[PDB]
Amino acid sequence: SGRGAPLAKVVFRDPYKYRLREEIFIANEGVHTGQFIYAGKKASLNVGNVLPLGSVPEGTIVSNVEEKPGDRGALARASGNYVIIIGHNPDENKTRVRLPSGAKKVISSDARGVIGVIAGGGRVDKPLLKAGRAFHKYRLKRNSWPKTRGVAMNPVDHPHGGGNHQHIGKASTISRGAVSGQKAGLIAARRTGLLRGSQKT
Amino acid sequence: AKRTKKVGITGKYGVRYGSSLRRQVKKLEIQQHARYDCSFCGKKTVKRGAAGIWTCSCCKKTVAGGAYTVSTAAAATVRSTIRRLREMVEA
Amino acid sequence: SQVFGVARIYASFNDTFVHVTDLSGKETIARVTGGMKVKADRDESSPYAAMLAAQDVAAKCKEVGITAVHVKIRATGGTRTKTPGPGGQAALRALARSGLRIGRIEDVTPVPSDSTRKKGGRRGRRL
Amino acid sequence: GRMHSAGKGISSSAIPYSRNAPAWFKLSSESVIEQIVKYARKGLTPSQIGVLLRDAHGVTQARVITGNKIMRILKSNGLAPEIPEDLYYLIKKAVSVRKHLERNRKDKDAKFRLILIESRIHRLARYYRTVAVLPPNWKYESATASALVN
Amino acid sequence: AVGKNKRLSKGKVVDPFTRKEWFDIKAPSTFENRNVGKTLVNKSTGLKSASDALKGRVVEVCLADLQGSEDHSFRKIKLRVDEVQGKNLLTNFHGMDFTTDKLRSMVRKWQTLIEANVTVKTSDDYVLRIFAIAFTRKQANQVKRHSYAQSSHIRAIRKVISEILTKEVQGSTLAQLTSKLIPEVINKEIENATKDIFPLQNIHVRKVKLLKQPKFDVGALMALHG
Amino acid sequence: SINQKLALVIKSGKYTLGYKSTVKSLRQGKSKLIIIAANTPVLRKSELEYYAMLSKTKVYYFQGGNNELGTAVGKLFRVGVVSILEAGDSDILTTL
Amino acid sequence: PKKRASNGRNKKGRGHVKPVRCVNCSKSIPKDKAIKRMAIRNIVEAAAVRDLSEASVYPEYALPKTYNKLHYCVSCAIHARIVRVRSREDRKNRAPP
Amino acid sequence: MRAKWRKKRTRRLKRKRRKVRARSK
RNA sequence: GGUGAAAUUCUUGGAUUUAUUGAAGACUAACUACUGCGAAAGCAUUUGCCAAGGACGUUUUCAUUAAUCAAGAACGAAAGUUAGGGGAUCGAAGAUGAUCAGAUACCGUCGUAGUCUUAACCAUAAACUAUGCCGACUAGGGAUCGGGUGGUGUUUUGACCCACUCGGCACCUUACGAGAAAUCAAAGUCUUUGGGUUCUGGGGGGAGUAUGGUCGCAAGGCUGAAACUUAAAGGAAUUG
Repeated sequence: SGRGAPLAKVVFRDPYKYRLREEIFIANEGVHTGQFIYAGKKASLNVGNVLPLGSVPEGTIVSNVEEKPGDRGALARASGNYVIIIGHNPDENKTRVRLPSGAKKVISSDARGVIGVIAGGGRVDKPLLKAGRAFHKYRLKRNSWPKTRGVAMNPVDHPHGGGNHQHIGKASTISRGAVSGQKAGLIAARRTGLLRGSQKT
Repeated sequence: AKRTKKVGITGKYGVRYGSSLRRQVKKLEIQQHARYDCSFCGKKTVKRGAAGIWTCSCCKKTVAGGAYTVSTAAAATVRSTIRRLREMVEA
Repeated sequence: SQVFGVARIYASFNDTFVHVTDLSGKETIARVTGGMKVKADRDESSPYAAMLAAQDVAAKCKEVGITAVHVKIRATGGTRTKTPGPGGQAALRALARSGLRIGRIEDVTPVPSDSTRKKGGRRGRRL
Repeated sequence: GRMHSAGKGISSSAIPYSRNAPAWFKLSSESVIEQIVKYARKGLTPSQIGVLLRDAHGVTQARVITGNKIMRILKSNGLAPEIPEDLYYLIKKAVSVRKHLERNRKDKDAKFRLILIESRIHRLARYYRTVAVLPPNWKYESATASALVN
Repeated sequence: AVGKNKRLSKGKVVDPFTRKEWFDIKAPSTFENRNVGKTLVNKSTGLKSASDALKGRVVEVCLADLQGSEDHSFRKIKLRVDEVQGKNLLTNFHGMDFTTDKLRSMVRKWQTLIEANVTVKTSDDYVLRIFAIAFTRKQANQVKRHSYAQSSHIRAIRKVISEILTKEVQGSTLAQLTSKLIPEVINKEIENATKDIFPLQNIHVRKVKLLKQPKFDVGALMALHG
Repeated sequence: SINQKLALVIKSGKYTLGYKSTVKSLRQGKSKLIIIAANTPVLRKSELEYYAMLSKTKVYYFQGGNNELGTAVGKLFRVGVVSILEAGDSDILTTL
Repeated sequence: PKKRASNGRNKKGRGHVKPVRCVNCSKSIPKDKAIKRMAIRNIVEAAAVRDLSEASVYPEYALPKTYNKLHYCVSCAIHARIVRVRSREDRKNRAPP
Repeated sequence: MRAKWRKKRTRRLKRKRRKVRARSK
């Protein structure tokens, strides 16, 4: 509930006492029931396996990458999202990766990850026709819907409120030194307007 | 007989919601209520449960996949790539 | 016996560069162009301006300790002309007549395989 | 010229003026029928029987030695195919192009080629329904043609 | 122009060559001539070093100068400074390429052009890309005015060239490959095998360039300089 | 082409399609060859192999699924394993 | 009326010919229609040959050559005197000068 | 006037007759 | 830097130029031709996989199954549209510097949509050979692409060389012939008018416009008049 991507319950075997230990994963596409999942430093390069980032070639596509070795998953956990692997730095024990947002990072080679692309992709390309379908979406997320506009309020409630017309009256762009109660609008905006051109990332 | 000429499944939504948004929804609903192949047993009995969960009644097997189809174009590319890298690096 | 450097001559229309470097190419020794010997823009590509410039790099090179140089003649290249400008031959002539020995000569314009698009449009410069 | 192209080649065989068996042929006519029947017993089509019999044995052509055409010998013995042999090969080639298109949906030339082949299939099956070798109402349906060949 | 400078600065002298010195370049031992030239650098101040600037600058030479004959004057060699020893530098093989003039003269029209490139790793863990070129030649007593080749011919020629190149590059070290390029041996290999397919002229190894290098081991380098 | 050899066996010789008919054939020693679909599950494929080890019969792995093996034998339904009992006029047993 | 039997180009048995760009005015003209010449010249011009030989640090150094192939559109071919208007009978001639 | 630009003018004219008439319809 | 010459612009806070290194997108030079393939639009780096095709060879098989087509359908440059991705170059719009009587143009520098890919629309062009398709016949000469036959030709049947043949892309000479001519081996075998067949035109404008349909999200595509006006518009050559 509340999570776009499906989960997968993989059950490993306790290596120090006689019992089973079930773990909750986030499924990657193609992972079906009954599949064997191998996790370690010497696992194969197949979809569903957990390998360190330094044990895969360039161009590998991974998911649920931990940003320090042992966090248990940080970086690609939404639906349809993945992480690309650009290069290796043997002399510093680091690996360069591309994140969903388009940013580059350097993280330890011992950081783990799962191979593939998170399941349940294409979710946000089907419209929500009705206010009812947004009502039930956030009913299992949290209390953030409906949203009232600041400019439809009185000045006692929001910085934007008030006036014989609905208008702001001051620039919507707000400084990063602003205090609580002032940050409403575009906080620390580097630009504004319709985005024309190349991203220039 | 052909009951609707172009509204098809989306006819339930009435005159509501504009034509562009009803064409868009029609494309994906037809994908999520179809039946696919269970490659493990050849039968065409793969339906959708929740989003991303594809179930077949014959085997009681479930396969993770897209929100509206079994396989997306992005996953397939990764599948072929991994076959190439694995079959290229094991040398 | 002979101390060798390299002389790069960029003979373009609208200007000409004459500058010498070490054999490795990381340290420059003397640079002087045609635009620091004339007072009108249309003359920056003339043989005379290139000739005066080459005599200055000949001056500085001798006083740094060089007695011979290879030659690398270039034009703009790429999507541009790919033909030597007017001042290339004057510069090479001037270096020789300044008592600075000459080794190998080579043309190093960047030829683009097949390239990005060329400016001017589909109908070209209508003039 | 060609039915579905601009080719105008004139290549073809030229059978001898003489309708009599060559003087150097000695093995009997009934012996040759034994070759035909045992070859069809292992699947070879009428065209293949003749080739294998021309460049391994001396049979210039069955019509001159045995007295009947290869096909007419086969049907008398009961080896006649279910559908004529030239139709069988046009269908077999339509199955291959269709199977190729299911995988490559951007192959706009294989689509066009498939239109030409299926057009040849219909023009020919009509000839066969008139002379009553195929039963009337025989129809080449794409979804089911795979069964016919195999 | 002289007097067209608008503003010198965005706001409102020491002679450089009084603080430099000359080092002496040394080639690897695979070549006969060990001296190639000299080069400059600023002297080692307290906060900077000469070594950190002398490393990695590449010097382009001619194999004719390193072998003593100007018949070998259409190839070029590149060398990379790997270690600074006193006042003289020590360099190592880096690549090889034809001169622009030589390559263009080979490409005349009325003849097909065959190329082949192979990526192989030598026995001492270098990675190389070797390029090859060839042409087809008008035969004696030929009346036809052009000497083209069918694509069936070109594909076979490109298969033979690739395999001789892989064979001759792997199984040998980078120094051995260098000593093997000088006599132009590989050309004779290619033609002796391609002769039965189509007569060719101007078989050459156009260029060789390094893609990766193994972990530096000083002792290995000294073997080519002692 | 394997398919052309299958067709001649179906027309001339005799065969048994389906899993349960195959195990009965192997047990009685009748089987001459068995042909397994590519996507027969791993457990069942193993069970067929062990039987064939005891009866000393050959195993050929077809390059296709149930649907493809069925159309190869010319049946509109899907066949997962076929066992040859008499070769008829085909050279399947002594070839491949 | 029809002026040339080749339509001013060299396309027969071909639908399309990809284009190139003129070297003077930067305009696209199909490859088979463009006027094409080869300009090969010693790198060191004739008047400078003596000085360079006297300056060479070698004996018997062969002068390198520069090669390039030039494409002109019709407008820039007429102007640069590469081709010139030609009479009726004299248009059919193919043999170079 | 050039045949090409006459075609363009007529097209821009029709586009406007197509929207003035849409007021009544 | 830029031009015929210049100005805007960038530059002592180091531009232009030199070296080493890396990222991204596009493109596929020279070889490249009176050469190749495809129904046309079109197609040029290496290799693997999938299916397809012409010509040639054939003492293989069927035996008239054929030719051309109203309606109907597949593909269909560029620009254009809808949604993701990519976005290096060039660049409708836009902004600027200069010329000019004006310059909201040509020239110089920026620059969004576009350019490229996936999914889906459009259905257009000087989409030209301004030349419909199938068949037979009629003049001379050489060069070239594929296949086949003869020459144990010659170099060391692969490459060439000579003769012949079939199928192509074309080319040179000529007029028995055609044409108003320009020209044409088809545009010939048509007043000595008949091999089979499909499509279109009837002086120039109004007009590919109005209106009615039908297709398209839109731009628009296909079908397509009338009143009125007018003695000329037009094709190829000749002398100025």
